[PDB]
Amino acid sequence: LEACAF
Amino acid sequence: YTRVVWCAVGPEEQKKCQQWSQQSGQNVTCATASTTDDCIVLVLKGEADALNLDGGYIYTAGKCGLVPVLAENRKSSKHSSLDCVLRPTEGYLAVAVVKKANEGLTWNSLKDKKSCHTAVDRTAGWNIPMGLIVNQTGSCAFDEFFSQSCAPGADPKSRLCALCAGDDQGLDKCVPNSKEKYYGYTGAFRCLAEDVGDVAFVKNDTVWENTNGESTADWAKNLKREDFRLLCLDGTRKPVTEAQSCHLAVAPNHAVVSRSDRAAHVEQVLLHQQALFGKNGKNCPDKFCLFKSETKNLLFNDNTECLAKLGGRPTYEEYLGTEYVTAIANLKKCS
Ligand SMILES: *[C@@H]1O[C@H](CO)[C@@H](O[C@@H]2O[C@H](CO)[C@@H](O[C@@H]3O[C@H](CO)[C@@H](O)[C@H](O)[C@@H]3O)[C@H](O)[C@H]2NC(C)=O)[C@H](O)[C@H]1NC(C)=O
Ligand SMILES: *[C@@H]1O[C@H](CO)[C@@H](O[C@@H]2O[C@H](CO)[C@@H](O)[C@H](O)[C@H]2NC(C)=O)[C@H](O)[C@H]1NC(C)=O
Ligand SMILES: O=C(c1ccccc1)c1ccc2n1CC[C@H]2C(=O)O
Ligand SMILES: *[C@@H]1O[C@H](CO)[C@@H](O)[C@H](O)[C@H]1NC(C)=O
Ligand SMILES: [Fe+3]
Ligand SMILES: [Zn+2]
Ligand SMILES: [Zn+2]
Repeated sequence: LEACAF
Repeated sequence: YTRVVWCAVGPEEQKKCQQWSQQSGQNVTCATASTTDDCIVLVLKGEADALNLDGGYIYTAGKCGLVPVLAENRKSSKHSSLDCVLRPTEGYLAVAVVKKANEGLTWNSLKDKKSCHTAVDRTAGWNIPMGLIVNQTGSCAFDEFFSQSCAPGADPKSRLCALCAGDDQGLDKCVPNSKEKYYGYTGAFRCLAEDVGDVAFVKNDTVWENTNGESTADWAKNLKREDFRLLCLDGTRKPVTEAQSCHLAVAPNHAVVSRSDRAAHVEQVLLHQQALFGKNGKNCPDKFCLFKSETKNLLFNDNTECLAKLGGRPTYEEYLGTEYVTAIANLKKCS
């Protein structure tokens, strides 16, 4: 999926 | 009004950053973290402004909203009249390097061999060869492909860290910073030079800069280019003079990223800092050279001639290029 890893 | 806070990854970078800070009269100051991801988080918090990143890390940073500001530009050939700061970047060649004496190792016999990688998540060291290997094997179990590896940033008890050596005390095994003996381009190449690994995933420039007396470091000073071969994707092996026809990918140059709201100030300060400390800089070599660190590529690659302006105010996807971004995305589906 498409989000920031933190 | 305002100082730029650089993020240094590990203590060797922190030391170089501290010399830069002193010489710049605190126009630049330093935060430090143990890994590049932790630096990316310091910037997202606003506790640091910027750092220079491999393309794989630009992907992580860009998914989190950070933007490219200036790119490394190394010595060219064409575009000759153009000033380094205005010349378009050319990419570097990711390659797989082996010893010539390890005869009959090819791209198609890498399974179960020992590999050396710059770190997990970096372009030439990881995203390109592991992306190609997952694709070719039709399997996400890339952690079971090589019998042992050094891939800094992987689980230290796993076989992807089994060849990593840690620091001069033997601590910090596999940490993804320059205190790990086999970290980065020069660490991974050293891992092959010493025959800890059978293959190193690095870039073309690494092999050149650490052979034939181009490096005076103990481990490199006696290496000869002719003792190494590149692995081509068609299964052939070539001399390291042939990287233009025997590479895995062309990578986007390392680049500086920042929060979008500080990108213009970061850019201005960096252009002025490189006029002082850069390749022909007013105070390099007398006082401080921003693009030297005795081959250890600290903060920037030692081969950087300047940080260059980007054309088209690119987004991170535009800067990495659509194809690379899609390859990263595909490989990250495995984990
Ligand atoms: C590993 O395999 C995957 C699956 O094939 C590769 O992903 C694929 O990348 C290609 C080329 O970038 C994409 O192709 C198309 O390019 C045209 C235009 O130039 C564009 O119009 C299309 O939208 C499309 O992107 C393809 O879509 C993409 N496929 C998937 C499933 O995402 C990947 O590049 C391979 N990894 C490596 C390291 O080679
Ligand atoms: C592989 O990398 C090496 C090292 O950067 C490149 O060789 C350098 O290229 C520049 C410009 O062509 C020369 O002026 C330097 O003196 C070379 N350095 C050394 C140590 O030899 C080589 O061109 C690269 N190969 C490819 C195909 O890009
Ligand atoms: O996409 C490429 C490529 C070049 C040759 C062969 C295959 C791919 C590229 C090279 C250099 C660069 N790209 C994308 C933008 C740029 C950079 O530094 O960001
Ligand atoms: C510090 O920054 C200010 C404002 O740009 C400038 O006047 C001064 O020259 C800078 N000095 C150094 C040493 O980087
Ligand atoms: Fe890189
Ligand atoms: Zn190519
Ligand atoms: Zn654009």
